Amino acid sequence: MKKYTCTVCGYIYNPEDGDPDNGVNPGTDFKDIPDDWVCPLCGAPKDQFEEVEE
Ligand SMILES: [Fe+3]
Repeated sequence: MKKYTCTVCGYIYNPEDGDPDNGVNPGTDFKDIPDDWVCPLCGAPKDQFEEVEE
């Protein structure tokens, strides 16, 4: 699965790690994250992330 990075702060969403603290289980693909999720570190919306990977 692709990693994604927050373009506001550089946080990396890693799908193996997820963001469980905010309801995104480890193992969740970025496209499957609910679209009201925000970056755990700076609060930016999901739509300010972009792929690292492909
Ligand atoms: Fe961020």
